[PDB]
Amino acid sequence: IVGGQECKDGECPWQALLINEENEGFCGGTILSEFYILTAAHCLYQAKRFKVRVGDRNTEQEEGGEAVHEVEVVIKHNRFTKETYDFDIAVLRLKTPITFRMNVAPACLPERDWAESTLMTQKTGIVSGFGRTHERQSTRLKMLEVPYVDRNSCKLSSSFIITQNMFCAGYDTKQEDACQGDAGGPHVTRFKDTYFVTGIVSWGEGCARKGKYGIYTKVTAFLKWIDRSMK
Amino acid sequence: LCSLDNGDCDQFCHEEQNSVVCSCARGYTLADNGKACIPTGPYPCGKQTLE
RNA sequence: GAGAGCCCCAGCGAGAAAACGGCCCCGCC
Ligand SMILES: [Ca+2]
Ligand SMILES: [Mg+2]
Ligand code: NA
Repeated sequence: IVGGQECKDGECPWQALLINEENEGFCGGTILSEFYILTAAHCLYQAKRFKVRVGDRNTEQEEGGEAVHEVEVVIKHNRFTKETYDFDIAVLRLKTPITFRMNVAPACLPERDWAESTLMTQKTGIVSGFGRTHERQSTRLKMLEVPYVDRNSCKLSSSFIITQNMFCAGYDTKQEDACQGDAGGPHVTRFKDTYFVTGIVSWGEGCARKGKYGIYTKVTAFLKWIDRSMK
Repeated sequence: LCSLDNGDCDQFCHEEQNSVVCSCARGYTLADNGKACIPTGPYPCGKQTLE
């Protein structure tokens, strides 16, 4: 995360961190239930093998409520395309169930029509992760409020194809955006003090660049597929 | 209906028989008033954690 | 919308040094 703020105690309990063989974080994830994590399909090409950490706020000190889960199955969208990051979504089923506790709790899956009319139409969403603080990985979990950007402006802004499985969020010139290491993590939208999954950190033309935005997997397009992958 | 302040629903709102119908995500129960959503456990989805 | 053709298939099946087409989700006459 470039700019934004630290997640204070209990503020981002749905954040998951994908950790490689060296216990180094390289992507985020969103806790959906006791057994299921949402992430980006392209995060599955970043390490040879990995596990999932929950309940972490400060990676520099392994001090208390963290827990590490092995992955039982990977469910990548069959239509993921490396060249475009179209269909950039995957679900992980863990071998052992997460115990919800302080800093560990699921984000809500909304119903699709209501998500479209009521969440995607809000002014902003919230993105979080342990990614870089400018375009240099953060040791602390950060969050950032990102305005929704309308699709026409998004496409006009981008040098690469923005599919219907994507949406823009962030700022034109202001120095706040997701960055490397945040991919796969949560984009959630707040409605009456309840946070609903609306995106997956996907890609960007750099980080916080003038005239560019954050690109997110548009979760509404995948709610039916997520339910398939979790039944 | 649902476009008037989310039909007064806490969470999901939809219309049927020209009337608002409120609903709630998994791990919540619709309240007796038909509008508010009540957590069934200590860590309901979408809530920041306090203990 | 609907049929159909192909593509995809790290989920449930089946099979053969653990990203290796019957079914759910999904894509391109
Ligand atoms: Ca820690
Ligand atoms: Mg295979
Ligand atoms: Na920008």
